Amino acid sequence: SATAGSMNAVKDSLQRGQSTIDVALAAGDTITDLLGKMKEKALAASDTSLNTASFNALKSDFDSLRDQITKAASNAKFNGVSIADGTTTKLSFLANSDGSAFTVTAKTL
Amino acid sequence: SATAGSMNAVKDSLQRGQSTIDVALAAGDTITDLLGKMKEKALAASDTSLNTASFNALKSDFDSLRDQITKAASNAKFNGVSIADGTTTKLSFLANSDGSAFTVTAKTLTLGGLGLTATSSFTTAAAAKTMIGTIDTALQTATNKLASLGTSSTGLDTHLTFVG
Amino acid sequence: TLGGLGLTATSSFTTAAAAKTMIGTIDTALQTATNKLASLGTSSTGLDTHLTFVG
Amino acid sequence: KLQDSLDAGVGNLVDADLAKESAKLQSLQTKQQLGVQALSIANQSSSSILSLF
Amino acid sequence: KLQDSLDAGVGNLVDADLAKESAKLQSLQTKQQLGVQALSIANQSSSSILSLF
Amino acid sequence: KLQDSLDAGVGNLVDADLAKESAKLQSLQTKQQLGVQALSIANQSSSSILSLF
Amino acid sequence: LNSINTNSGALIALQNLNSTNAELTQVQQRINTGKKIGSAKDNGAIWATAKNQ
Amino acid sequence: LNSINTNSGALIALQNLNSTNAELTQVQQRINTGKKIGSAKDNGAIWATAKNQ
Amino acid sequence: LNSINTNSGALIALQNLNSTNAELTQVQQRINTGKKIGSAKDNGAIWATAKNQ
Repeated sequence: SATAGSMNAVKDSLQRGQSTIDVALAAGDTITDLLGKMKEKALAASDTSLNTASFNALKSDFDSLRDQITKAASNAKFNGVSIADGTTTKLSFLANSDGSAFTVTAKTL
Repeated sequence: SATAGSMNAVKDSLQRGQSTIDVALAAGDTITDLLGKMKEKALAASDTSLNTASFNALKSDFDSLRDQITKAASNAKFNGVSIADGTTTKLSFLANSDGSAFTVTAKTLTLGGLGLTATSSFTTAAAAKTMIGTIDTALQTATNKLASLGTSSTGLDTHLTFVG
Repeated sequence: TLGGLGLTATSSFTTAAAAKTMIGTIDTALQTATNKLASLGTSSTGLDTHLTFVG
Repeated sequence: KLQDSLDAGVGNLVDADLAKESAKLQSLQTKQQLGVQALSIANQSSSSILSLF
Repeated sequence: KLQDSLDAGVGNLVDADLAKESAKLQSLQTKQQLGVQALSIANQSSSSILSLF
Repeated sequence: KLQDSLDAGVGNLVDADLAKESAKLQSLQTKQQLGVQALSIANQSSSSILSLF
Repeated sequence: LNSINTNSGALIALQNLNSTNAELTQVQQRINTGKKIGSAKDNGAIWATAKNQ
Repeated sequence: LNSINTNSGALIALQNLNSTNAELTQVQQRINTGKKIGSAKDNGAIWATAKNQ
Repeated sequence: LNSINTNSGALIALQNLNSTNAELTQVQQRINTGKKIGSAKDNGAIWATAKNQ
């Protein structure tokens, strides 16, 4: 009975891991949109028919989107922990009542 | 739960920043139109076939449009704060519940921020020919500043979606 | 009380920077309040368990 | 344009999100019916010991 | 001719293709009605367990 | 020309902007239907406690 | 315990039902006004700021 | 699961409905202006290039 | 979002419709006068130069 009762902590931990990954996926939505716009800027700037002012405007937009990536990745935290901000190599959530881990490898964004 | 509830203040701040940038972009519409008309005046005044009366009329129109730029930039305020009137270097809006900032660098749209002065003008056709390039530079820097403000507004909106 | 939470009867802010610091001050006050209330709840449960034993 | 921005900003400050309120309303009505049922259950406690006499 | 080329080029840069927008508009209006219906379906979840009490 | 300026100025002082009024009308009609629904919800409060007796 | 004079469980159940009824009153006000901050009682600072704006 | 206080599915459904409403606002702006890039917010570099041209 | 009191999208749509109506008024003036610069308001310097000439 005590073993069955300790499974509530295991379930809390697995739900915590799902929440952490959810926040990472929301930040990843932001980041993949930013990367698509950045590729559009670099593709336009490689055309040689552009004058200098158009090239500079594209470069300025590209740099701003690049800084926004840093902001998005740094904010991808769920109650002080992140799977995507680069601050750890992995998070380990409870897999069973003995405390064996359910590893989730960090994916730095 | 208290952390989730404090995100309402973060959302209010990000929406406030979008409103401030909206007012700056409306004033910037006015200012880029004025700069285009001013370049048209300077371009016409550099022609040497003009008689003195036509040159003076163009100079008078140019000076009036220049003063209108100052009015437009000074009125670009949203509830007492501006990102474009030159009174601050940046505005910082809330990014998260700990109070970390979402910076928006100020983009000054006044005559001084455009590389002009309250007395910029031309008295000869040669000075008007130089003013052509001066106004081209002012319009280019104005559109670059407004493009940066628009990218900052889109970044605020994307962060607001994430905060929700 | 305000003193038990790490605040005073005059705690306030007069500038945006002071308010930014007050954010962390209030976070600490709320955290210490919830810890104190959690201790009181555990003490109440311990009293109830002892009352069952005494019966 | 400035008047429209000020009015939209007032709306940002005070307006309810009614789509969110519809969900809160349904769940609160269920919660109220459950609370009335729970109160009915609690009201029954005195009658359990009538059988002992 | 150069002024016409510059104006047509500005149009190439900024103008919407309205024939494409008409299709996007119809599909988005359908998608919005379906989203309101899906939210109504999600709002109903709390009332399912009222029958158990 | 002066009579036309005076008449246009009277129009500036008193005339409604009907394009803006059409938006206000649609939103107010929605708001009125929601108010009738909210009043119906408030009317139901007395019947909740009938189950306790 | 096994009292006929005091129903502590009914007292708590009534407190919880009253809390639910209060949340329901708040949601009804948001629905009929369209405002999450409809008066000074809801949030005085934001209400006053919106009034001035 | 089987909660009466939190409707996670309604929260997600509201996020998806808000995403649809945002796309609809964008298409409406393209229709009334005739521009896919009508302001600096749409694409700042292309907008500035078109303004100068 | 999902407000019944403020229609920001309608405010922007009205601004865009007013901009179109203003351009239409300008084209009507050019058609009935035959002049792109028919008054001092259109372009004061060129208007005054043409008046003197």
